[PDB]
Amino acid sequence: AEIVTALPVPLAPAPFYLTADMFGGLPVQLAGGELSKLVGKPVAAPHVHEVDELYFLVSPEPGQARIEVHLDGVRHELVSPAVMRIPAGSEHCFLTLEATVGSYCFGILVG
Amino acid sequence: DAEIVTALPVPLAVAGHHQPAPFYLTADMFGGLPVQLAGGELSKLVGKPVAAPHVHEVDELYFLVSPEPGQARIEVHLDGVRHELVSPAVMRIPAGSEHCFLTLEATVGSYCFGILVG
Ligand SMILES: O=Cc1c[nH]c2ccccc12
Ligand SMILES: [Fe+3]
Ligand SMILES: [Fe+3]
Repeated sequence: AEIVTALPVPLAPAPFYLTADMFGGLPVQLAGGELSKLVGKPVAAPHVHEVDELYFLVSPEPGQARIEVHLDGVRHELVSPAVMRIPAGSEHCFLTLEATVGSYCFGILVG
Repeated sequence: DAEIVTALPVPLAVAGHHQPAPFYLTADMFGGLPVQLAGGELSKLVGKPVAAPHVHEVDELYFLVSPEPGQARIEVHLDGVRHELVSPAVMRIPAGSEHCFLTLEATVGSYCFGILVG
């Protein structure tokens, strides 16, 4: 049985739960984390990937988490649940506006 | 102005499952994805299986996560053998294996996601 438990893995420094090398190779990588601890961050740093990224925002009940996604100088405000595609090349980040305990935003890099 | 999906989850039927499963990524989104991702919050699933044992022709990952390590536990049946997963954990289920899971323990904000890998 193939079980990975040494998780998340820091990668440059974001917490990964799926990496492209696991289990013989994956077509996605998946990072992210619990949002309630991030409601407090006042700033986020724009960045760009060479593959598409999907943001996946979820909370125990719909509507309990809220982020702003800054994409190429446009501010978007999303409420859980929500998925948003960030095209490769695009400058982006998000800030957490609101979150109950056990709200998550995951970033999924699509190979 | 990129693509946002908020009509979620998407209920799809999956073999052996009592009710439609809640999908957040499906294969046709955004021009086509190499994965599908379903699942959700476990705190009201404790003791209650979502499915009879089932088999897919694709690999499935279970991804189990909770606000703190150790707050969620599931039991995966994989071809008659029982495995306990403790958050955080990723388990690969090879295509053709008969399987399902039972939630053993979960706080509010514990999740299990099933990831079907093309
Ligand atoms: O992967 C299947 C799954 C995980 N959580 C739920 C919740 C409800 C139906 C199906 C499922
Ligand atoms: Fe990103
Ligand atoms: Fe399955």
